[PDB]
Amino acid sequence: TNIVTLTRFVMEEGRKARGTGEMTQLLNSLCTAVKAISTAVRKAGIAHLYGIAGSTNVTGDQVKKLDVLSNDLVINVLKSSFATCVLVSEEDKNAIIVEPEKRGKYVVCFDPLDGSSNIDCLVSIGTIFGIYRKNSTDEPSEKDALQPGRNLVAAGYALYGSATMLVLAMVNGVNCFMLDPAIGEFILVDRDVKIKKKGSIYSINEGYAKEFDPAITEYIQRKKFPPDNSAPYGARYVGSMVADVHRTLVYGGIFMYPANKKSPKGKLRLLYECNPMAYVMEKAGGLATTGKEAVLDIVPTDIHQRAPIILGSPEDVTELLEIYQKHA
Ligand SMILES: O=P(O)(O)OC[C@H]1O[C@](O)(CO)[C@@H](O)[C@@H]1O
Ligand SMILES: O=[P-]([O-])[O-]
Ligand SMILES: [Mg+2]
Ligand SMILES: [Mg+2]
Ligand SMILES: [Mg+2]
Ligand SMILES: [Mg+2]
Repeated sequence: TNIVTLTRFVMEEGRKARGTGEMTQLLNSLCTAVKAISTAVRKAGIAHLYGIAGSTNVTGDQVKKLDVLSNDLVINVLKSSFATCVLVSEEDKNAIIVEPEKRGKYVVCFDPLDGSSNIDCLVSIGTIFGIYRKNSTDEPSEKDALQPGRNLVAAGYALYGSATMLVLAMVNGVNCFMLDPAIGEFILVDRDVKIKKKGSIYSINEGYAKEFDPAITEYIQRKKFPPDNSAPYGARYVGSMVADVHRTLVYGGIFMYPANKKSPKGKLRLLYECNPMAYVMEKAGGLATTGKEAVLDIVPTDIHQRAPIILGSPEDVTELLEIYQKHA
């Protein structure tokens, strides 16, 4: 009878500081969309929600019916929250400017449904978000979303996995909240989560072996054939960034989506895929790099910009950074 809900938690975060409850309104609103997406996902084949919508998005994806439903849910709850002024979605070419009467201080970048290739085979999928404070007096505009991820004030993801989890990172740390399906509340289950300094799993799509740079190639060989006779790492690659990153957080190790000979900036999208996960990782004591610079320090010039990303346990990410340095 005294459960610790995400709302209560975020409210106390506010109690620790002072002023505005807009962040609590924002996150409460996003939680409502996450529950609606979870319920849809959990019955998607009955509801005939698998399959394509009818267009191609901004960064070349085939749009799925759950992309459209989840995007509409997230956009509508954030508008109604009175906490936001500019929205960037994977699914929309341009930033969305919130109408004057509903604007609040925050800028939200999100991927309303991530892990598209895994929808139809019932593998874990998720929602990713990052939240900035508007940094100016001028009329809110797309340029307000063009901040480096170091300026995030909150970020995280919803994982629609064997259970539904909301992982929320803010200035003082990372906390995990599980959706209780019976009462429709996210309940704190893991407090001040920290990643292991070194793990034993590496996560990458090795079907790109022919295109990898020499540093990634040498690192994967070292995971399979360690020069000190330690046990090889195990491999995992779910193929949904939210699921592979959440495993990396809770078990340690490393996740990689690097640059390659065909993709100089990788595949994943900086604003709403890479920066949120880099922020969660740094607040959990991990690292997130392109191989040459910190993801959170990149100043974007395009809301749909791509970036290479290597994240996870600090000793694992540092080992790969050393190999990039040695090759450089
Ligand atoms: O099939 P690939 O190229 O390994 O891409 C998988 C990546 O694509 C995404 O679905 C993004 O498009 C991520 O969730 C995942 O990490
Ligand atoms: O969010 P999508 O690129 O799987
Ligand atoms: Mg997509
Ligand atoms: Mg999309
Ligand atoms: Mg998506
Ligand atoms: Mg995506």
